[PDB]
Amino acid sequence: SGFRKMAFPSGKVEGCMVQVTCGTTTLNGLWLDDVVYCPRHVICTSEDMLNPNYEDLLIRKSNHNFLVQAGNVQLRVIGHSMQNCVLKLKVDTANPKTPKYKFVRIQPGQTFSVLACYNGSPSGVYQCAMRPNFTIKGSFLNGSCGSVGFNIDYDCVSFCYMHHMELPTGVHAGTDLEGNFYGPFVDRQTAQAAGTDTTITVNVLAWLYAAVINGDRWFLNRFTTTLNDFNLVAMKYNYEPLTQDHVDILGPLSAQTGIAVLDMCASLKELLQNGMNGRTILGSALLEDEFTPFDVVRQCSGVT
Amino acid sequence: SGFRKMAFPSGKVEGCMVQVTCGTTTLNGLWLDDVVYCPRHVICTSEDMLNPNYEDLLIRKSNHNFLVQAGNVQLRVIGHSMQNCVLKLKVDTANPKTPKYKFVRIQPGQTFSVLACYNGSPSGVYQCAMRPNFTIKGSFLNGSCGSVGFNIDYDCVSFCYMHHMELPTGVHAGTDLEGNFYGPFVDRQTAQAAGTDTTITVNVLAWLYAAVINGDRWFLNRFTTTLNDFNLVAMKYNYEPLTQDHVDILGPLSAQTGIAVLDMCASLKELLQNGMNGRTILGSALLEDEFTPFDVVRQCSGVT
Ligand SMILES: COc1ccc(N(Cc2cccc(Cl)c2)C(=O)Cn2nnc3ccccc32)cc1
Ligand SMILES: COc1ccc(N(Cc2cccc(Cl)c2)C(=O)Cn2nnc3ccccc32)cc1
Repeated sequence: SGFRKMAFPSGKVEGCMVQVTCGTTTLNGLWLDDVVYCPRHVICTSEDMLNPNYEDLLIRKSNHNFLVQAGNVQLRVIGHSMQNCVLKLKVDTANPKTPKYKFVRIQPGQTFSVLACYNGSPSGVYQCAMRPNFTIKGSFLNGSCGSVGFNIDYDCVSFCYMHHMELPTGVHAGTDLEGNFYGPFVDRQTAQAAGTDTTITVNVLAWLYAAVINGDRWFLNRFTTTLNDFNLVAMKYNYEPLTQDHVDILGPLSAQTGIAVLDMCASLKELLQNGMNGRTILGSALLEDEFTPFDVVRQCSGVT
Repeated sequence: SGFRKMAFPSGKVEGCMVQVTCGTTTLNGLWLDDVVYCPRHVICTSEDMLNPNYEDLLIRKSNHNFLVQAGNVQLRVIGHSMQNCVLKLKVDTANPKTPKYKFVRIQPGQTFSVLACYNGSPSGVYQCAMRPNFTIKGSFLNGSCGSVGFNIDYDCVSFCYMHHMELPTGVHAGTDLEGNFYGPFVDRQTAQAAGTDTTITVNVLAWLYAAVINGDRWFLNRFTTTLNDFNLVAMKYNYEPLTQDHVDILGPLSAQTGIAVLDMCASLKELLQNGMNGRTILGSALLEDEFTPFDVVRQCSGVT
């Protein structure tokens, strides 16, 4: 028993982190096979970030200008290309520690682990979610760019995120491993405001199911609701609308606990309207939305 | 910016996890050099746990009864010994992935990362604290025993915890790597109740300093207090007494922010007395105590 904000074991990704330096800018790169992926803003100075012309800046760079260091050994760059907002640096040596991997573009509400890195060296690992406004609430300092987000399915790492920037509001933005930003963000230091950070309803419900499984049941009530009635309350509280797809996804947790999805919705509706009254659920005084229904089943079943 | 409950990168510890089976009991072991460390209750059945005589149960076991599997390859056991509540299984092969390591016995209030494992395979990593009542609030299912807690200082892993059991109350108990339990717990399925789970005051103050560094400053007030006055409030709220040693430990955070330790204590005193009023600090609606002052400096400085 017990329910924690758990990250995936990071070893497979640690074996892929490298340092990439271009001129006076140093950030992290991801070395998979004979390619090193990193943010294209490695070619920029802090001044260039105000209005960068990446194509023009990149013309002035040659393979020997991209310094890639894996541990304490230098990798030889034999090609470079820009794909969307990432650079792919072809090196002459395949990473011997390349795990089985996929590049996946995640949907908002999905969770992943981030291995925060500086100078190609891992500092820590934490679990987070892609917000509905396409930002992430991470922990990134200057130099963390190129740190990646991933999920693991047994021995296959699905990379979903590469860190690019911090918005003036303190939230984070980045790309998938094809270099396409999540949401409307651009790699330019300009006025970019995030939209409404709504709560991921299906995740809150999954976490309420984890609470029941792990003993916290005080919030269960004698009520039920409908999807339309629940959604009227969800709209009022800036919660994402719950769909029949979400209800279906919560089926296995509903079956395990014997609590119908709409009954759990009615419990959530009362928590929104009445608050917690100074009580906690799974050690939290707010409704947690960074656990997907798949995370709840995975953690509650012990998938390795 | 941003502040997350970050765990240490787990790769160095992943390279040490093995499966240990004795009879019909399977749990995890830690393979360092030519020794595999695991809970001595690997020799027990569920029935034996009610009243085990470990010395007598161990007499009936020989080296060939301890099956140790590292990945998909079997390790040869050439010796076994019981040290306190752990078994040390000497194997004929040194772990080639043995990191630089130390065994450390931590004090209550100190934090560490846990690599939850099942069948010698890592499932996840999370950060937690040794509670003042010597329990941990982890996420452990049956089969997780022998999963370890650790801290990393650059390339040296300091192992501090090995998981042994779940108390009837849902909290966790275990030993250091010398096999001595933290607190008064014993490896017997009996009435063992945890004492008061007080809040780690020095950690809450460190986390308030992290909040100021990372932008959340609403809770800062125009007051100050003394250690004795603060402690009268801390006692009332089941917070650990703050000592001059704690004030000294918070010195660097006080210097960085320009907020005197006793002024931050007065802010904490008002938060205890008035509550949060529906507001949050670093995304939390309660005062977080699982970050030490060293964790705050480490995360806010980007130590790798
Ligand atoms: C090459 O020199 C720089 C210099 C600065 C950046 N910027 C600014 C920027 C850049 C494009 C967009 C926005 Cl909204 C903002 C970053 O956000 C990079 N970054 N990422 N996580 C951080 C955490 C703390 C501080 C800086 C952090 C990027 C490149
Ligand atoms: C060899 O067979 C068993 C069988 C059971 C246990 N017990 C019971 C016990 C044992 C000594 C003390 C207490 Cl208070 C309680 C455990 O607590 C082991 N364990 N650890 N984390 C768990 C999470 C969920 C379920 C079980 C979990 C140990 C050995």
